[PDB]
Amino acid sequence: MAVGILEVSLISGKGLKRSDFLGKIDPYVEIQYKGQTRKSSVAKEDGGRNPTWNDKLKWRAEFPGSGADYKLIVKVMDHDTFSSDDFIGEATVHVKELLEMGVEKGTAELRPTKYNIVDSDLSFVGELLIGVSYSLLQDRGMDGEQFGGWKHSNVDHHHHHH
Repeated sequence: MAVGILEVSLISGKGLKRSDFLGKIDPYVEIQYKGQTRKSSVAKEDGGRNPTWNDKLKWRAEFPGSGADYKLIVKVMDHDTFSSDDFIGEATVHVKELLEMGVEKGTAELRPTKYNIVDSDLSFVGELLIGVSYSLLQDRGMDGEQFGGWKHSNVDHHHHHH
């Protein structure tokens, strides 16, 4: 139950899905000097080659609705013996617990844990960076700086017999 703007880091991301022609035009950075700004749309299929400080993404968030207990979303990760180190990521999945905890003190931030983002049974998760926190605000600024990147591919196996 919190209404504010969300923050995302433009680290990396894999686009398992397609769209109406995906080239070097769709994936645009948020750069402007007038008044309004635009956030980079979905990933253009494996675009982690780019940095993270390149730019940030913001979106409007509103109170999801009192849940009153229920909904764990904390028991859907991997490697749980005491305290895992490696982390996978987080995708568009039931996680209002983060934005809802924001209104508590005015701001919220995901806890230090490897959330769920692997193809299993949640919401068709994929690949994303961890750190997307939520805070109470509505002053969508602009910021950003000119930049770009590129990509090709990356595949290989390990077979020395039949």
